[PDB]
Amino acid sequence: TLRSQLASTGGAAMVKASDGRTVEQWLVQSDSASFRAKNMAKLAWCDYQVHNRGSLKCCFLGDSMTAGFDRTSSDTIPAQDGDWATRASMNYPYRFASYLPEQSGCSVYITMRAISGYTAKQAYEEALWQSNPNCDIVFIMYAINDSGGVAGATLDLYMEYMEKLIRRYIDWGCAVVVQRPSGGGQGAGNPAWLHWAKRMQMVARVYGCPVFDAHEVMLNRHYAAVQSDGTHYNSMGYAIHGEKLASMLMAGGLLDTYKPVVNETTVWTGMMSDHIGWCDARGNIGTGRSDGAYTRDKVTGVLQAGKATICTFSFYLDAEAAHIYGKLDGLINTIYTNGYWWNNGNKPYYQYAVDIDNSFGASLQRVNKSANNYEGMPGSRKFVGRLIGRGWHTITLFTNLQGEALKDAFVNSITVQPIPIGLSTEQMWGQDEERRYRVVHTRRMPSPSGQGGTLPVAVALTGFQMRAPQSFLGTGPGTNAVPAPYFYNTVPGKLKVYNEKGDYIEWLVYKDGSSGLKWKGKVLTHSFADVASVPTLTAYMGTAKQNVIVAAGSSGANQPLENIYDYNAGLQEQTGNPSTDLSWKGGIYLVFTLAWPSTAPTGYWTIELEGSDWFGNSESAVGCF
Amino acid sequence: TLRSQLASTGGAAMVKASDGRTVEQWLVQSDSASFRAKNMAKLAWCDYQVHNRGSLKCCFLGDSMTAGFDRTSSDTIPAQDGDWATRASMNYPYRFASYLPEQSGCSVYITMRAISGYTAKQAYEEALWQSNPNCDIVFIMYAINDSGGVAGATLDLYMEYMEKLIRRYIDWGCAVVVQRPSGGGQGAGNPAWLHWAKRMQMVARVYGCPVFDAHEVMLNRHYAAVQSDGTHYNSMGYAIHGEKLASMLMAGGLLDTYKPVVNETTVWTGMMSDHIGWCDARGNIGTGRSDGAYTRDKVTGVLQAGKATICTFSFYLDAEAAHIYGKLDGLINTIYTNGYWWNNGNKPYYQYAVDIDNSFGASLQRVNKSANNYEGMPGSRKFVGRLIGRGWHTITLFTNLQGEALKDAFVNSITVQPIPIGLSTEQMWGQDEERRYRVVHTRRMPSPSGQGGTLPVAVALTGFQMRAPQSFLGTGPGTNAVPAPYFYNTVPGKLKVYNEKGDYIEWLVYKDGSSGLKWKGKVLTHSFADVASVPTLTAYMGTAKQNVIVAAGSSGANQPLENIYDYNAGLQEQTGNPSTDLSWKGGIYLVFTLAWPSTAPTGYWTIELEGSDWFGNSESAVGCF
Amino acid sequence: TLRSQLASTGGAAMVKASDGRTVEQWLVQSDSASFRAKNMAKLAWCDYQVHNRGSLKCCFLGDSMTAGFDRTSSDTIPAQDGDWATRASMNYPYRFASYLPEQSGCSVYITMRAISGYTAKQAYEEALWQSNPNCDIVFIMYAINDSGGVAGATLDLYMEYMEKLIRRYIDWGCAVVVQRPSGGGQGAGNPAWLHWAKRMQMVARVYGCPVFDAHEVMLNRHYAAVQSDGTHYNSMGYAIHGEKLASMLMAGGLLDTYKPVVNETTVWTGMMSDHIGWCDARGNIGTGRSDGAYTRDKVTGVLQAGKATICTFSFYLDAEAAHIYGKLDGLINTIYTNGYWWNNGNKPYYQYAVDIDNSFGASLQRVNKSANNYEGMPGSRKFVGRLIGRGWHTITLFTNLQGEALKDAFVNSITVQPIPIGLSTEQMWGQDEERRYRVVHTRRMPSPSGQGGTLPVAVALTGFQMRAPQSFLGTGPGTNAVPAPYFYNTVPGKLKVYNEKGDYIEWLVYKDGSSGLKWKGKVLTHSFADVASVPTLTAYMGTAKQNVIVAAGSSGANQPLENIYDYNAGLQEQTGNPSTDLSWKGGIYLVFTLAWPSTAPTGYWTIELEGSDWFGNSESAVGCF
Repeated sequence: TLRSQLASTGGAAMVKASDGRTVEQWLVQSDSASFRAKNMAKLAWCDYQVHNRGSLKCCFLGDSMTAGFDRTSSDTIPAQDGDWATRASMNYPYRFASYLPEQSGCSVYITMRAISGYTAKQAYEEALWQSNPNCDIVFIMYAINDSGGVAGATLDLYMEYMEKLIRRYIDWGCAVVVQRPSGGGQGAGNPAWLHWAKRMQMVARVYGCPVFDAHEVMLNRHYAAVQSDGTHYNSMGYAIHGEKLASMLMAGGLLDTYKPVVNETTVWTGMMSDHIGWCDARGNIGTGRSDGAYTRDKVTGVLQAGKATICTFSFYLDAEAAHIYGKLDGLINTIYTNGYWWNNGNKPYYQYAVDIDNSFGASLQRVNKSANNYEGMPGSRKFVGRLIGRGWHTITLFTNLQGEALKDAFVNSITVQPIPIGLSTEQMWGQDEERRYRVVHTRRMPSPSGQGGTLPVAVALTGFQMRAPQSFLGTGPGTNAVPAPYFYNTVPGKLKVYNEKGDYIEWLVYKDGSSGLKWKGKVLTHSFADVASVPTLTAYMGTAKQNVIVAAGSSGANQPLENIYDYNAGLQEQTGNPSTDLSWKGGIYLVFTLAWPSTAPTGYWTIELEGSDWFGNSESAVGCF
Repeated sequence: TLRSQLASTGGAAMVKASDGRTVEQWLVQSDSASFRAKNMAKLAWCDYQVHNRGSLKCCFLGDSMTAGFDRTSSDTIPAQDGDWATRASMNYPYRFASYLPEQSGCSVYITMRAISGYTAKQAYEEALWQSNPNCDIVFIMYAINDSGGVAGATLDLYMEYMEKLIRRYIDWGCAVVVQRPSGGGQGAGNPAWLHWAKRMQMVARVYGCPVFDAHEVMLNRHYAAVQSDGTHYNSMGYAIHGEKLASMLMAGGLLDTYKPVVNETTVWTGMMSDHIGWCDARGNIGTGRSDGAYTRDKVTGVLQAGKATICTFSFYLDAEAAHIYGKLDGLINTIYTNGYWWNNGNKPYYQYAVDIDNSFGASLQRVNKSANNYEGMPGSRKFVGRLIGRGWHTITLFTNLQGEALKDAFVNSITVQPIPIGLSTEQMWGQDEERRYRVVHTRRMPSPSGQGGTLPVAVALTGFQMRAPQSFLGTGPGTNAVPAPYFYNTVPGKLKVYNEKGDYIEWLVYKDGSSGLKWKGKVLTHSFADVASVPTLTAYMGTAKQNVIVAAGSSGANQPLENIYDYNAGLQEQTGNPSTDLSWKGGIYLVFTLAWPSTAPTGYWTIELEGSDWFGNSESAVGCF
Repeated sequence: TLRSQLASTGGAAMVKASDGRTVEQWLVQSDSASFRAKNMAKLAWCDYQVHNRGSLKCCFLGDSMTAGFDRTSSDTIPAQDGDWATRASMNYPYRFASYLPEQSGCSVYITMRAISGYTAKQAYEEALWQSNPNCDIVFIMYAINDSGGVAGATLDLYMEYMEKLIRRYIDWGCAVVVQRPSGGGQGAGNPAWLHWAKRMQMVARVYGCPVFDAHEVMLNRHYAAVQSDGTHYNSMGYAIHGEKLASMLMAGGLLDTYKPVVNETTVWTGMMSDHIGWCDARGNIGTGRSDGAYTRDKVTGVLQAGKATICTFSFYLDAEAAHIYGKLDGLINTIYTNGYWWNNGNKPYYQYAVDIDNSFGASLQRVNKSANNYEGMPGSRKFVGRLIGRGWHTITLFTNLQGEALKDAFVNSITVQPIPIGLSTEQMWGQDEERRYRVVHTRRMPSPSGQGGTLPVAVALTGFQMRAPQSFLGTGPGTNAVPAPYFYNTVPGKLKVYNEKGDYIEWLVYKDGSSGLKWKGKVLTHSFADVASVPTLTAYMGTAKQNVIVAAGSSGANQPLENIYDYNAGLQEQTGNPSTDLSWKGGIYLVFTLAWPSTAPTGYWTIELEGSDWFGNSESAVGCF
C-alpha cells in the first residue's frame, strides 16, 4: 500500500516539492531551526537554574583538555571518568561543579564525556556516549586533536562531526555550549585548532550555541603557572578555566541578550541586568527597600547577620582591566580574582596564575589584595578592587560561611568600571605605583550657569564645601580607612582659588593632626603682594545632612509612595567615629573655611580642589584593604 | 482514499521520516524558524516605520503593569480598555503612543490587551483576544502574576504559554517584543518573576524577539517617585516606562544589528548608525551638505526657521552615565531626561523620578538643567547635558513647535560619551560640585616628533596658540556663555612653560577684564632668580582661520568634488560678538604672547596649559545653560 | 497513481497539516531556518579562510556603487565587468580583492555582478546572473536605485526582491553579506535608501546575514575627497569602502560572536579574540613562547628577519576614536589609517579622505603620521598611533616586503584603547595641540593600605622610584625617542611631596643635560621657611631589574612549567643606549634621590609625580614617530 509506504521510513522521500527536491531533503536542510529553538530554550532554562539556585546536569566534552590531562606535574591524580591519562588534581569540569553551586547555589552534576586524545569524530562514534545522558547542558571542546590529524581527522571531518555532536546533544535535550579550545602557549605557534574551532564556533552560532572563549582565559596569565606541558594545563589552569566557565554561566552568558560590561556598570542585588549577572547563592540576601541604603534605589543588599550569605556578580569584562567600586558596608569577604577561590597549594607557582598585565613594563608581579572589612567611612563608596584581563569575571561578596557574622553586611551597589590596565590599581596604594590622573573638583561662586544677560552680585569666598578627591581618602580595613588616628592615610591635595580679578591662591590641603577629620591649608602659591593678605584655610571632612525632597504622605497618604531623599541639608563635620558620625551616604565633603585677615574681598570665585584620582572614577572611593 | 487522507488534517501524521518520527512532528519541532523569520521581518518593518515617520499599530500585553494598574494614588482614572482596576492617569502604552509619534513622527495606534491580575495562560485563553488584532507590533509583559501562582500558574505553564503567545502573535503578523517585567522595589525581595521572565527572555530570543529591559528603567530612579504601591507604578513610572520603550524603538533596538553606546559615539542628522538611532519627527530637517557646517562631514542638521522641527537621537547607554556633546547652533529646545517630556504635575514627587545616581554620597538630588540656547560661541562644541542611568535614552532637539523660530538651528553632530556617573555634571557648574580631571594641553616647540637623528634648532618662545581647556570656557544661554561681559564665567587656568635647561614658569591665566576675550597671566611659580626675568604673559581667546586644503576644481572641475577645508590658516582674536566674530568651528584657542624683558631666550620649550575638564572630553565644550 | 502525484511537484500541496494549511505552505514559511543555517555555516567557513590564508571566491552585488560608478572625475577607467558606465580607476570590489589577500593572505577572486542603475528586482531577474557563480561569499548592496523608483521599484518590491536575492545566493552556497548602502553626502537629504536598506538589514538578519555599515565608512571623511558626484565615490572613496569591508572580514565581523572594541582591548599574535581579529598574512609570524617577550603572556610576535612578514589586527571600533598602543620592537612599517594602504595619487585631494574629526573646532586637518621604527626604549610600550572614526579598522604591522629586514621585529601586544576623538593625538606632539590630562603618579611611604589598627613607623624620604608619566617620555624613530642626546624630547614634570605634618615640596623635574637619562629637580613651591631646607632632587630614568618569582624546576622539573618573572628586583639606571641598557620591559621608572641638607626628616610621605598623559592611558607609551 502506498499508505504503508508513506507511513514508512522512506515516505518523506517519495513526496517531492515544487523545486524538484523531495520533502525529506527539504526537512533535512531546514532542521537547523528546530535545533536552534531547542538549544536556546534549554539555554534559557539553564540560565534560570543558574540564577535561581536550581540544579544543572552538565555533560562535559571533549578531549584531553576537558578530561584534565596532566602527565607531567606531580599534582596529578589517577585517571577517572572513562579517561586513560593521569588527570590533574582538579580539572575544569570538577572545578566548575564545585564553583558554580558555591557562587550561585545552582547544584551541578557532572557527566564526564572526556577522553584524552579524542576527536569530534571519535566522540560522535564513541560507544559509551551513544546513549542520551539526560543532562541539562553540555559543554563541548574539540579542536586540538582534530587539527593534529588524530584518527585521520581533517578540517571538513572535524567540522561535520562537531556539527553532528551539537545536533545530537540538542536532540538529547541538552543545552550545547561551545568552547573556544583552551591550552598551550597563549596562542603560540599560531595553532591550527584555534582557526578550526573558530569556524566551528560560527557553525555553532548557526544553532544558537553560546561560545565560551576559553582561549581568552589564559591570555593574561603566566604560562608557567597554568601549564603542565606545552598544551595541557595543570590543576590551577583547569581550575581557572572551570571558574571562568561558571562565571560565564552566572553572568547570563548563555543568553543571546547578554551584553558585556563595556563602560561603567552599576548594579545592585535583586535587579536584573543584561550586563552583570547577579546570583544569590543561598537565597538569604535581603533585597528589601530601606531608606538606610546608601543608594537612591534603596535596594539594601543585606547580607544578614548569623546567615552564611554569598553575593555573586558575574559578567564579561570587555576591557583589559576594570575597577570594582561598591557601596558596601560591613564584614564582606571579597574574592574576585581567579586563583583565590581555589588553590590547592600543591605547586608554589599556582599563586602566579592570576590575571596580570602582560606588559612587563606596565605592571610588576600582581600581588592580589582583597578587602574583607568595608565598614569604614560607612555609607561611602568603597574601592573593592580591580579585575585584570578580558573575559568573564565573578565578584564574590560573602560573609562568614559558618553563620558567625555578628552584624549585617550591605551590598547596596557594585560598580564595575572598565579601566585601562596600566591605570588600574590592586588597592589604594596597594601596588608599587599608581598611575593616577589629576582630577579637579571645581566650584564657581557665583556660578555663571543659568544666569543669562545679567551679572550676578559678587560674593565673598569665606566658606565652601567640596567633594573630597580620591587622593584625600584613606585606605584601611574598617575604621583604619579613616585617617582620624593616622593622618598619613590621606594624600595632601591642592586648593586653587581663582577670581575674575586675576587673584590666585594655591593652598596645600593636608590633614591637621590625628584628632578628628580636620584639614589645614598651607599657602603654596598666591598672586597677592603679601602672604599676610592670604586667608587662613581650614577644612574638615564631613558629610551632607539629609533633607526630605518629598515626604511620603504629601499628596494622599500612599502618594509619593516613598520618601524622596537628598543629602543637601547642610554639611556636618565627622570625627571618623562610626558610632557618633552620620552615615557617609551624603558624600565625603571637604568643607573649607577661609578666614580672611581683613574684610573678605567680594568677587567671582572659581575654586579648584585638586587631587589624584583613578581614571574615570565617578565618586571618590574609600579603600578597605 | 489515502489521497483524501493525505489531504486531510492528519495527513502529515501518516508520513514518517527516516528517524521514525512522523512528518508532522518534524514540522512541529522545526517551526521556530518560520516564527523567527516572520518576527524579524516584521521587526525590520516596524523599525523602518519608526525611522521614516510611518505608522505602527501596537498591541499592548500583558498584565496589570501593562494595564496601568493604580489603585493607591489620587492620580488615577477609571478603568478603561477592558481592564477592571482603576488606571493611572497615564499608563505606559498611552505614554508610548503619545511619545513615539512626538519624537519620531511614527503614528502609534493602541490595541490594549491588558487586564490587571492576568497571567500568560489567561491571556492565551482570553476570549476577547482570540481574534487577530491585525496590528503591527506587540509588546508582551507577563511575569508578575505568573510567579504569584495566579490561576494556578507555574513556571512550566508560564513559560509554555508565553511561548504560545509569542508564536500566536508572530503568526498573526505582529512583531513580538518581550519586556523584562517592570515594577516593584528596584529588585527588592529578589522577585521570582524576574527569573521567570529571564528564562522567558531566552526562549523569546529563540524567536528573535527583542527584549526590552523594563526592570532596568526604574533601577536609577526614586522608588517613591515612580511607584503607586509596592509593585505597580504611578502615572510617572508608567510614563517613564513607555518613554523608554519608545526610546528603544527609535534607537533601532528592534534590530539584531543594534549595538549599544559603549564608548564616545558621534552621530549627526541623516546618517545611519547602529549605535544611535536618529529620527526626523516631521521630515523638515535639512540634511544637506554645506561648508557652513562646523563638522568635516558638512552634513548640516538645519532645523529651519519657521518650521516646527524635532530632531531625535535614541540609543542604549551601556554606562551608568553619559555626557551629551553637540556641535549645535541656534535656539534648540533640548529634552533628554525622562520626566521632562511628560509630567502632569498631579503629584509633587513626580519631578524626582529622574534618572539619578543611586549613591547618596556621589550625587545630591538631581536638579535637571537643560539648555535651549546654543547660539553662543557659535561653531564651538556645546555641552548639551548628561544622561544618567543604563538603558535607552532619547535626545530630543526640537525648535518652536508652533513654527515661530526666527533663525535656523543647526544640529551638526551629537556626541554621546559614556562617562562615570560621579564624573558627570548636569551642566557646566550646574550641580553642587564637579569632579573634574586636570587636563594638560601640551605643546612642544620644537617638537621632537619626526626629527630623528638630528637636533632641531632651539626656538624662542614668544608666542603660541593652545586649545582652551574646558575650565577656560564659560556656561550660559547664547552669548551669555561668552565671558566677554562677565569675565567670571571662565575658570582661571595655569600655563606651565618648561624648557630643556630646567627653566620653569607657571602663570595663572585669568581673563583680563570684561572687554573682549583677553586673558592675562600672573606669575605663580618660576625657576628664575628674579621675577623680572619672567616674560609678561598675555593671551586672547580666538579661533583658527580657514585655509583651503584642496579647492574644488583643481583636478578637473568636478574633481576634488567638494572643498576640503582645514582651520589652520592662522589665529584671529575674537571679541565674543557673534555678529563680528568668525565662526568658532576652527576651535577655541588661547593664543598666548610672551613679552620677554630682555631678548627672548632660545630653547626647547614644553608648554602645558593646565585646566580642569570632564572625564574623557574630546573637545572643550561651551555650556549653554 | 496518487503515489506518482505525491512524488510529483505538487505532492506537498496535496498533504495538509493540522492547522488546515498544506505541508507545502508550512515548508515555504519555515525555510528561513535552512537559509540561516547555510548562511552562517558558509560565513564561518569564509571567516576561517580569511584568518587562515585561505581562498575566497567573492561575488559582488549590487548597483552602480558596487560597480564603481564614476562618470565625473578624470580618474576613471572604461566600463568593465558587465557594467555600462565608466568606472573609477579602483572600485571597492577590486580594492577589497587587492587588500584582503595583502593583509590576511586570503586570496580573493572577484565575480562582478554589478551594473550601474540596477535594482534588486533587476538583479534577481538579470539573465547573466541566473546561473550559480559557485563563489564562496556574496556582498550585496542595493538601495539607491530602488528608492529612486528605477524600473518601478517600490519599498515592498525592493524588500521582497532583496530577500529573494539573499535566499537565492544562500541556496547557491554563497555567504550573504548585506551592506548598508554607501555614497552621497554623509546622510545629506535624509536619503530614503538608508531607511529602505535598514528594513532590509533586519530582514537579512532574519537569515543571519552580517550587515556591513558602509554608510558609516564615509561619515568621518571629507565628502569632496571621497565623492565623484553627489552619490557615487571616486577611486579613493571606493577604495576606502573596499578596505573597510576587508577590515570587517579580518575582524571576524562575519561571525555572530564578534564583539566590537568598546573599551581598552589588548591582543597579541596567535591568540583568538572576539574583539580584534588577527591575521598572519604570510604565515611567517613566529608566535612562540619566549621569556624575551615584553609581556607576561610571553607570546613573542616575531616578525622574523629576512622574511616578508605582515601582521594584521582588524576590529570594529565602537568609539569616535582610539589610541593604538603596542609592545613593539624593531623596524615595523605601520599602516592603520585608510587612504594610506592605497592612494593612486591621480587626484590631489585623495590624501584628505582620511578619517578626521568632523568637528572643525576640535581638530585641524589630519596630517597622518605613522611610525616605522619602534626600536627605541626597547621593551617599553609604544604609541603606535590613533584611529579616528567609528567602524572597522585594520592595523597593519609589516616588515620589509622584499625580505630585507636585518633584525627581528616583535609584536608582543597591540592595545586598542577607544579614546574621545578630541583627546586623541596622531603621534606624541604630532599634531597642533594635545588635549592631555594631568595624571598623578602617587606613592605612599609608608602606605596605609593593609596595616589596620596599627600606626607604621615613620620613614625618611631619601629615595624612591616612580613610573614615568607619559609627558616624561620622548617621541622619535628608534633611539631618537630616547631624550639622551636631545633632552628637549621630554616634557618637564612636577614632583609633589606631601607628608602628614603639612610639609609640601614641589619640584620641577626636568632632564639634566644631554648625557644619559638623568633628571634634576628645581624647587618650585615648598612649605618650608627656608629654601635651603628643601632636599636636592636628582632622578634617573631606569627600568626595574628582573627577579624570578617561581623558577622552572622547583616542584619537579616540569613543574612550574615555565618561569614566572617579575620586574621588581631593583631599579637600574639606563643610559639610553640599547646596546648596553637592559630591556625596558620592566617599566620606565624615574628613580628619585632626595639629598636632604640636614638629617632626613621622618614622616608619612605622599609622593605625587605629576605629568600629562593621554585620556585613559594604562601605561606610559614611548612615541616612535
